Amino acid sequence: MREIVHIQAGQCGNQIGAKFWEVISDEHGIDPTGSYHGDSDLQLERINVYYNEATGNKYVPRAILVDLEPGTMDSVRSGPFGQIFRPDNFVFGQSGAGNNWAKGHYTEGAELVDSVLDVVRKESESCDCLQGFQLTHSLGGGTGSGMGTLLISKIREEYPDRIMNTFSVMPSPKVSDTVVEPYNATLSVHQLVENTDETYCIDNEALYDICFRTLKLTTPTYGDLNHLVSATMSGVTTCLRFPADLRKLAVNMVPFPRLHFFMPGFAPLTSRQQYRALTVPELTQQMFDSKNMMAACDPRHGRYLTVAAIFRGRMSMKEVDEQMLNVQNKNSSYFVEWIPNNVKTAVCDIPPRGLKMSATFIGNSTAIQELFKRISEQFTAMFRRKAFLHWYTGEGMDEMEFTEAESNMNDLVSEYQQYQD
Amino acid sequence: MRECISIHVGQAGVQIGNACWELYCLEHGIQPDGQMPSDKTIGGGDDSFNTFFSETGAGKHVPRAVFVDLEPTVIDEVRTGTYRQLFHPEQLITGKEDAANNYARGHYTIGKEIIDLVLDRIRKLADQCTGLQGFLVFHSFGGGTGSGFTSLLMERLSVDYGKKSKLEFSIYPAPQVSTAVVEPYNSILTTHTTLEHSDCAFMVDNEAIYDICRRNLDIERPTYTNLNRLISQIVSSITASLRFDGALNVDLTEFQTNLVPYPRIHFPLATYAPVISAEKAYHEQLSVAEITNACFEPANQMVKCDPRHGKYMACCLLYRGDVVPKDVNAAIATIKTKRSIQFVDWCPTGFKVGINYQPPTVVPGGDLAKVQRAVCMLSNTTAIAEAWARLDHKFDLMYAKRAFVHWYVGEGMEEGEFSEAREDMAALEKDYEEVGVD
Amino acid sequence: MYTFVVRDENSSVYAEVSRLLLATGQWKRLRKDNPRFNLMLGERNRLPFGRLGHEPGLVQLVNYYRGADKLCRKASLVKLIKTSPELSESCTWFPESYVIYPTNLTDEREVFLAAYNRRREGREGNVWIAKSSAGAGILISSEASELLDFIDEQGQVHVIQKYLEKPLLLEPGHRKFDIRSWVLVDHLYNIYLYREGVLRTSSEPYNSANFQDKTCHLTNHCIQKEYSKNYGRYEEGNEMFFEEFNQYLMDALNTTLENSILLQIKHIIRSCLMCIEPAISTKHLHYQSFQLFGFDFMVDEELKVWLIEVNGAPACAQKLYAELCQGIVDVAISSVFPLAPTSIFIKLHHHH
Amino acid sequence: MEVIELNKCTSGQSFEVILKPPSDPSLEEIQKKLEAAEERRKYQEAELLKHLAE
Ligand SMILES: Nc1nc2c(ncn2[C@@H]2O[C@H](COP(=O)(O)OP(=O)(O)OP(=O)(O)O)[C@@H](O)[C@H]2O)c(=O)[nH]1
Ligand SMILES: Nc1ncnc2c1ncn2[C@@H]1O[C@H](COP(=O)(O)OP(=O)(O)CP(=O)(O)O)[C@@H](O)[C@H]1O
Ligand SMILES: Nc1nc2c(ncn2[C@@H]2O[C@H](COP(=O)(O)OP(=O)(O)O)[C@@H](O)[C@H]2O)c(=O)[nH]1
Ligand SMILES: [Ca+2]
Ligand SMILES: [Ca+2]
Ligand SMILES: [Ca+2]
Ligand SMILES: [Mg+2]
Ligand SMILES: [Mg+2]
Ligand SMILES: [Mg+2]
Repeated sequence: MREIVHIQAGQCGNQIGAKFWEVISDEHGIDPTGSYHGDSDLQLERINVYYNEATGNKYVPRAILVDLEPGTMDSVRSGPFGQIFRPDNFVFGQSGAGNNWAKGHYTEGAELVDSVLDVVRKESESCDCLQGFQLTHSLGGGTGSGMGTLLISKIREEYPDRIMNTFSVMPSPKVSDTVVEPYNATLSVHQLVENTDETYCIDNEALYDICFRTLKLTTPTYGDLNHLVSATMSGVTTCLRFPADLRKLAVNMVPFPRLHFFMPGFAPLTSRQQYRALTVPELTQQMFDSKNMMAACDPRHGRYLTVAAIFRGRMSMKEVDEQMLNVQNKNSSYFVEWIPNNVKTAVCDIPPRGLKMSATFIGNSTAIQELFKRISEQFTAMFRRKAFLHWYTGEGMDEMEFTEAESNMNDLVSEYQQYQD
Repeated sequence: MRECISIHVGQAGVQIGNACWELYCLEHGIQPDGQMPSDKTIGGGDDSFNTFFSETGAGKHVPRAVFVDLEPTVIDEVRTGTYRQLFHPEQLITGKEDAANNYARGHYTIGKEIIDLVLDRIRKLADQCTGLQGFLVFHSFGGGTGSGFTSLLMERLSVDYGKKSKLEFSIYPAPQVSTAVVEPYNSILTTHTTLEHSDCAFMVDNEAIYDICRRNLDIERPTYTNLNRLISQIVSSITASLRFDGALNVDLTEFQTNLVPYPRIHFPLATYAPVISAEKAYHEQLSVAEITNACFEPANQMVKCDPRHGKYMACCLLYRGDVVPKDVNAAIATIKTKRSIQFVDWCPTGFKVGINYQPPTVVPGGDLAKVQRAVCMLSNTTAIAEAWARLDHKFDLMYAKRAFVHWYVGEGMEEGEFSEAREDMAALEKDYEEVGVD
Repeated sequence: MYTFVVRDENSSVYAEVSRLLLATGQWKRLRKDNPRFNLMLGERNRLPFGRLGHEPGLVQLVNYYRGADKLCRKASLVKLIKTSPELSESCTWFPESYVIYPTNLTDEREVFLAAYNRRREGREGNVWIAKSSAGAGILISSEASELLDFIDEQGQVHVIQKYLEKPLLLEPGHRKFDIRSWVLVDHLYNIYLYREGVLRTSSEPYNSANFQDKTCHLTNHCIQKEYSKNYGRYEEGNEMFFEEFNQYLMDALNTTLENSILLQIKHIIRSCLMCIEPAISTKHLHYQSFQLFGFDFMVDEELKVWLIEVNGAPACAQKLYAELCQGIVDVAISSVFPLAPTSIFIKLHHHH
Repeated sequence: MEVIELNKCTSGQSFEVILKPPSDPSLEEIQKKLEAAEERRKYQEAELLKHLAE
């Protein structure tokens, strides 16, 4: 009984989190009211990892919904699987965060953080053996970025020896709400560099290009972007929900404590020629292709420290090994040669809803430094002129704190750069 | 009669332990409920099979075994599997979260908290023995429990049972069946701290078992069940002398005597033949010479290496089935004139031979076919040092960058224990070279 | 797309094979420490054989046979011949040799002196030659005292073997020579003999009354091009190829190179390689091996061929690099890793 | 090629063929190692909490 406590904070965090519980609830045969109605025991084997079992064989997700304004979580409560969440696990304010990291982390968020931790403590205490935590949020806003990182900090204080895992949506000027996103993202990345064991970097620009160029969606929406994040979140967690361990995963994926920012990938990504079968070579060629990755980083600009793949569906496991060992042995210049056998492959028999077989890609690549470089550049472009700083200094923050975040992220890039050589 | 307590540590040791004890029951005519009709002394006796099974007043034959794992999902199979009735609950010990492939986590962090409990359950088994021989310890090199808790258990066993022999069955890490990148660290950490505490250790390279399963058994993608059943045949061959009437390797002390002239060099190479697919229409039964000659084919060694370029310090031939000494010597003579068998000048050029007339037992519905005769060769070649070289090299690649080291330091291990352990393996590699090279 | 790694930058042969492999556009070279390779052009000394053939899903091939040093070492070759029933001690094509350890260190000092005293007493030609693998350091002499005292002044194992006092001398010139044959053995242990050989000739007239000046007795390409004053006079670079040497044997001796010499060469090549096949074969191994060999022969005035030594890392004649290196890729490398004639070799069939 | 020490019984026999003649830490010290690593874990967690408290 290795339980995971899930937390979703802010607009992005709850909208992406909502669809995640909608996707896996479908895979485990849980309907919108928590009643199981599947046809396979594999669906219930690892069901307690993400679900609590209530009276009457009801399964309630182990999720804590957090936000500083009531709007988004009212949507979740009214959405498809809204009724499946525990009423007491909705913790929210009324002031909002104004896309301000200082408001979510020091002022507004600080007033609300304790009531969230009471709910976390309530869920952890009822866990037979808590694996760790997973947080979904964006870094470019205020609540999921500012307060999200405040939560991670207070969770690591109370549970220092539990794994802290996040799915983090990185800002991008292409799909950007406010100009202060570089500020909020830079301030959060430093928190994540210190207090998370694994962070899956999701770039809205990558999610956009996939929806535009690959999926052929003329006008992508946030909903379309979240469908990709749901499908990815379901893929990376397949090892945890079906017939392994968060700490075991971290051990084999993270060779250096600060370089724990992953690039995920999904395959297939077909446009509506959607019924055609996808051979194992196609799953493998696409899964490693940059166009299938959501970090908006060209892996051919760096090197993989470690790579993990999960294949879902009834396929030729012998042919899986042949194709994976073909991508490695045909591009080994992009894999560091000082970590032997740093490419691992796993198979799961249950495919996602509506796919005969799929493949999820998880890579610890030094190409991710390109993401932090872009953020660092946008940060400096405004900070050199102190543009929009008054929004943050008005919440008690000092310019010194910005100068440090800048340096912290530039040190992070220097660290990635040295292992790429 | 002297008893042998088997200890299974980690997932690899528990599942291999499960496969062996299943085979032992099939060999000794013991049913899943623990009953043994052929045993006419109800609730007692000092037969050869009593070295591995105790008896209750109710005629139950209980393995002298302890299963230890830091996480419970693997032992729970034993608790509810076919042979759940053989063991009582005190013999099955499971924690709630594993060592996460982290040696330091199994040796220090978790091991510290569970070591005295294991020693207490083992003491209970020892209290049923009128003359305990020692322990057989099954574990993996790569797992965090298999490596980290095993080495702590060996250190304590040397304290609590100083005059008892300890043998290992160690699973050498292979990328084809492992998803852990840090197993080279764990393998070298545990070999370092276990070396002075183990009298004789049988390494099984998962890479070897895997190809034997693909090649001889035509299993395109073998599973742990396939590997474990094959591994339990070799284990059964190696422990048969302790469980059956005989005169060769009749107690654990005789393994070091016949196979280990130098204490540090206590890693015999195991070679088994024949392995025949049960799905075959029907195989031509191989002769004593043919299966003996197969013992010098790299393709059926438990560790892939080239004995033609090492030196033999010892050599045991353990035959099971329709074999008479006349055929053995005929095959040996023919093999000397053809093969490359160079012994160390300070060791005789001979072969200790043991024959057990009962042919190998095979689990029904298994993968191995029923053969009329089989042999398992135990030879102490310097050629097995290749396995240390390979493993030591992978260690060096990662340790040069300190990759993954923070995970061990974070559990309380000092970084110097890495270099101290690597230096010990470098010495171990030097010993093999001083012995087998001119 | 196949991958190979280079671990011997000083290999003129495999520098060409590597150059050719890249030219096919279907071979990709990797860093010398990258384990995910199909082909390894390995180092001469301490090649890590124990690390080959352990990469999942990679058929790995190496250009050296583990154990061939038994054949390509002065003292090793002598012990192999004297202790192998296939070669026996009465091997008729290998000069009477003895392994002698310097007195500052089994050893055949006494056994060499017995055969020496026998020749001295029987009025027979008693001129021997001392040499070792640690040479560029050779000594030719008819006195046993000088031979043994020369090895003690050194500190490595040496070998004393009979000096062919009646070598076949080319005319005009009255000059010694040796024959270099290139033999490629593939992963299946087929023995291919390069149709092209070279005679490394001495540009100085052979002089049997003065072994002090070693420029007319030693036919090494470096000694002739350094201490010989007639270098390149009769043939370019003191190198005569089989076409010229064959025509000479017809005009002078009324015989052919095939009948008078090549039959014995092919016989000697087979005998040496078949002997060690059980020890070095990679038939049932987890990796495959091939290797190019340089066999060195001497020919006496009776047209009897003698084996001098076997080089495990030989170079090639400048004019024969292209053809031979291509042959290595064709039969040795592409036979295992095919790509998307009239062979240059002579298969020396044998029983495996 | 000599055979020696031939032992026979109902379930088998064993012998020896020769082809050629020839030519710890105490319980206390373990506890110290374990308690030292536990002390290093406690110190590292104190620095983490001290960091978080700052
Ligand atoms: N032959 C064989 N090898 C196994 C088996 N189970 C695991 N292994 C190997 O053991 C290594 C991993 O060690 P595990 O035994 O799984 O780890 P552990 O001992 O349970 O320790 P933890 O890290 O706490 O889980 C890998 O190389 C596996 O291939 C098995 O049943 N048979
Ligand atoms: N027993 C012998 N009788 C006659 N000549 C001999 C001889 N041993 C050596 N030589 C001469 O020495 C030359 C080769 O020497 P050797 O091969 O032993 O040294 P080496 O190995 O450094 C040269 P390489 O390896 O390039 O052929 C030949 O040209 C030959 O003329
Ligand atoms: N993929 C995705 N990104 C979003 C979504 N909503 C907001 N974002 C991104 O998140 C950032 C804004 O943060 P937001 O979650 O709205 O702020 P918060 O509610 O205060 O935490 C911007 O970079 C947006 O592009 C969403 O539904 N999906
Ligand atoms: Ca307020
Ligand atoms: Ca009894
Ligand atoms: Ca001891
Ligand atoms: Mg918003
Ligand atoms: Mg385990
Ligand atoms: Mg030479």
